[PDB]
Amino acid sequence: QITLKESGPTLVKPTQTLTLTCTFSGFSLSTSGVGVGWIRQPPGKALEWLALIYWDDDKRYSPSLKSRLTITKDTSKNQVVLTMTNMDPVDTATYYCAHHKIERIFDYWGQGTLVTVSS
Amino acid sequence: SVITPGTNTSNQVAVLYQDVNCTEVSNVFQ
Amino acid sequence: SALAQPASVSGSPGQSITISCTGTSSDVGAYNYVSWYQQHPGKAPKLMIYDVSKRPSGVSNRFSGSKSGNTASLTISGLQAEDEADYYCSSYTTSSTVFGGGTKLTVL
Amino acid sequence: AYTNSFTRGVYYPDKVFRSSVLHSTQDLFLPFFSNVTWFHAIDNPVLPFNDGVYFASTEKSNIIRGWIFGTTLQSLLIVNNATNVVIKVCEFQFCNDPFLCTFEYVSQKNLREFVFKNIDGYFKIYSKHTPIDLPQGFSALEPLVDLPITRFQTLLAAAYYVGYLQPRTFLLKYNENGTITDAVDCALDPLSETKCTLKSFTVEKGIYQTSNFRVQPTESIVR
Amino acid sequence: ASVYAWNRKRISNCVADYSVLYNSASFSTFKCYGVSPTKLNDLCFTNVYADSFVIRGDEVRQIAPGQTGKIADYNYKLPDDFTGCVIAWNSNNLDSKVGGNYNYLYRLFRKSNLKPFERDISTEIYQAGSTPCNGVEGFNCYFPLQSYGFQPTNGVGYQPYRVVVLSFELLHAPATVCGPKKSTNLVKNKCVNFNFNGLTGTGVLTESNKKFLPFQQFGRDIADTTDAVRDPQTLEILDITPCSFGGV
Ligand SMILES: *[C@@H]1O[C@H](CO)[C@@H](O)[C@H](O)[C@H]1NC(C)=O
Ligand SMILES: *[C@@H]1O[C@H](CO)[C@@H](O)[C@H](O)[C@H]1NC(C)=O
Ligand SMILES: *[C@@H]1O[C@H](CO)[C@@H](O)[C@H](O)[C@H]1NC(C)=O
Ligand SMILES: *[C@@H]1O[C@H](CO)[C@@H](O)[C@H](O)[C@H]1NC(C)=O
Ligand SMILES: *[C@@H]1O[C@H](CO)[C@@H](O)[C@H](O)[C@H]1NC(C)=O
Repeated sequence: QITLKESGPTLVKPTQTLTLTCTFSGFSLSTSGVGVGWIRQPPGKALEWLALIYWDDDKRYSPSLKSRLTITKDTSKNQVVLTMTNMDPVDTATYYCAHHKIERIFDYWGQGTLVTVSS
Repeated sequence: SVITPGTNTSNQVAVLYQDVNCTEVSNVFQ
Repeated sequence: SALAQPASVSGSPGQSITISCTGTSSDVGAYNYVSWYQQHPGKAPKLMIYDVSKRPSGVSNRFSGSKSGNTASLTISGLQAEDEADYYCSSYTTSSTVFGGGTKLTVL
Repeated sequence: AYTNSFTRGVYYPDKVFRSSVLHSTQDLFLPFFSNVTWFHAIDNPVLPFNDGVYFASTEKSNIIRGWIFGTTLQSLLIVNNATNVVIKVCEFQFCNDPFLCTFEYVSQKNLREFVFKNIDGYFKIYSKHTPIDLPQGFSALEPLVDLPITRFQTLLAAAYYVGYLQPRTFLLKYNENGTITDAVDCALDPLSETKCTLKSFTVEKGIYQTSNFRVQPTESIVR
Repeated sequence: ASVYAWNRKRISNCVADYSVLYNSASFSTFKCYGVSPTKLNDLCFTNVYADSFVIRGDEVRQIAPGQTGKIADYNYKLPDDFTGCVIAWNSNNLDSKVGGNYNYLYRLFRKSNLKPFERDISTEIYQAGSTPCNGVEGFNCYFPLQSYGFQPTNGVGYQPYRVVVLSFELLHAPATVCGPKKSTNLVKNKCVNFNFNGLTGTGVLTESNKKFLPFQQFGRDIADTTDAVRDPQTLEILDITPCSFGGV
């Protein structure tokens, strides 16, 4: 069925750059009007949208964090690889990758992955 | 307007500009 | 967030409940595609309303909604304890996609 | 070199059948007695295409193998072939002295005559083959293709004629069998103008109004 | 395509069924000129041009005969004698992006209005009244194509509408497209109705000696009324006589 799955090291020291690969199935990211984006949720606060990539190699990022966010994909591997430099301890939060359409602003959501910034 | 001897009499032809001076647009008669 | 919500609301079984959502005119405009997500603690949010009152496949038929101007509104008919979860409104903004402050429902 | 075109270059303008009738049409046509330009192969330069072309050649060897069209030599090509004729479109490039992407196509003492008319995105072709200077006489090129898409060149001791179409009004006489038996180019001369004004190939002795005329304004001024 | 450099397709040699369109009605707007969308299902055509592009939802107003405005003036004119149909629908669900969908483009200005049905792919700087800037942007020297930048937080009139305009012609050529209607035997004597490739009339059909040349689909009287047709299935020239008719 259509699914998404976050992956990558959940513990990263603040000097390093976190890298996360979201793997999906049941669709091709090359499909017109389809996109995949990322959402994170620190404990007890609201959710924040990070980045979105469209089928046409088109990239978007939250301007408040666009400098740090960098997103990448490999359609041949059905994978979206996100990266963001210079982790602040406060960045410690749950991270989600999700399927996107304009009409279904985030239809299906992956299981999500914990992310931790400390020693 | 075209003056004709009748076609099978000859293809010779003459032409009349009914309301103009000459010198505006050969053998010519005003 | 540009989208705000009540931190909590209360209802009782068989009564209707409403969670309001407030946009920010300067970057919501038509305030279209305003969705609502249920989120039980420790679970991924599940889309349940995409356009106002419009429900994606696998609809839990009790869930419903509406909008009025800059105010969106989720509506659930015949409350049950299973409804007790976080609820987040979300809508596009020209700068970015954004989520509401969430609402901690209590289903008395 | 040059030759007078005489009455050649009529073609069926739009083949709604008519017979034993006089009918008038207006289109791109080769003017009667136009100044057909005569070439010899003994180079074969590019010519402008303008509004369209009359082409004819009498080489018995079939040495005229085809044509190429459009600027930069996107383009259209048309070449005869072994038991065949072919067409294609690309931005081809080939050498300026040739001798033997979209819409490939294939199909099948004689004077061979052709008209290439490019109208409404359709590259109409009309033709006739007739036994043989351009031989003074009259016949109509029949339609042959209408495939759709500015300068052109022939594809190769042999000689051919080129003339350019212009807008003209014609009266056509259809024989009892619906062949065009004669035509008049209404622009040619006052007698032709009279013939068209009267819709007849022969005119009785008399005077006839051919048209109005006016001195067109030479200039425009503002206070 | 962008409405700049709009696409064209030579739809032909096929059986249409516009009822699938007219009755689907999923698209927001559908308009026709020179035919009704119903009667349309029962005609044949020499050729069909389907063109399509994306424009602002308000700009659909300009995609009609004789309109004026930057879209009609510099992107897609329509001849006053146009025949065909325009369809459009809100396609925000597919064409918007969270940050503007700058894939689509439109020429904002041009030295003159376009031809009534022409396409213009050039991208030179639109020169200023100033001395030419030779590819330098400046005073009135502008890059000619602006982007709509479609995004979802956008008014319905400004939401992206993708558009298809169908256009077609009725030349002397045989039809190459026709509706789904069946066809009969030819009752070649009685006074009857006929509908040959859409040519509609009444008469006594009969055989003919007219000896049409192969390109001749029709023959006409000296009155320019239709007088014979090739039966498109038999390829045979049939004469048409008007039915028995007079004063009593
Ligand atoms: C016109 O032709 C007929 C037949 O050739 C001839 O008899 C007649 O004399 C000609 N017209 C005149 C005015 O002579
Ligand atoms: C024709 O024009 C000339 C000069 O242009 C003039 O001398 C003469 O009188 C004019 N004749 C008539 C009849 O207008
Ligand atoms: C034919 O054209 C040439 C130039 O192209 C010109 O010199 C010649 O006089 C023309 N002949 C006639 C009969 O007009
Ligand atoms: C018409 O065709 C028949 C048969 O080909 C021929 O005998 C007759 O002479 C033709 N008539 C004309 C005017 O072409
Ligand atoms: C249509 O073509 C088919 C296949 O050649 C033939 O069997 C049939 O008789 C044709 N029908 C008509 C109406 O011409």
